[PDB]
Amino acid sequence: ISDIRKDAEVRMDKCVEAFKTQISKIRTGRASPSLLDGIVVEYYGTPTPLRQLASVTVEDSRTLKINVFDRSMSPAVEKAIMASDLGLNPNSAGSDIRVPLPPLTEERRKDLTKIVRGEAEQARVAVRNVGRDANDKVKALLKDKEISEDDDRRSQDDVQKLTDAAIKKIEAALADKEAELMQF
Repeated sequence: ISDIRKDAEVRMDKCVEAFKTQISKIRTGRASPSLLDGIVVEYYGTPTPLRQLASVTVEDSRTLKINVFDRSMSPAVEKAIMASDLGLNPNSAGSDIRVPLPPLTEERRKDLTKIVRGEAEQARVAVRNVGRDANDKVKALLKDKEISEDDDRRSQDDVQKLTDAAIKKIEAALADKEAELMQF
């Protein structure tokens, strides 16, 4: 009911956000600083996130810029970026690292579009499964006595709404990602 529903909404939300996070790891044709969010570099023997040693910004619509705090940490940062994508050929001068985004081919756009559409369906299925389990919990209460057949039917509706609402956020994120792929 109340708790169950909220629990379902919070869980569905976690899935929607999980979809957007994995969608941001896909490199497109436009400079997107959020793509290097997962980069990690060994700092004094400790695995450290990129954001803690440098600053990723946009200098061009097709080029990224990574300013490393510790200049000595430049080679490692540039190496950690190359080891994560064979398509990235950066260029450093001092504490800066220029990272141009290679324009996608029509075949790559298609290939990348399929992958995003696949993660979306998986994200959509996760949201339904979250709703399905919330319903199974309510059905259990109805099987007892606490809940009437009216409460249960209402819960199913509310849960159905939560699913459609979350699935909408996934289709919107998907659509946006698709647009970026075909546009550049």
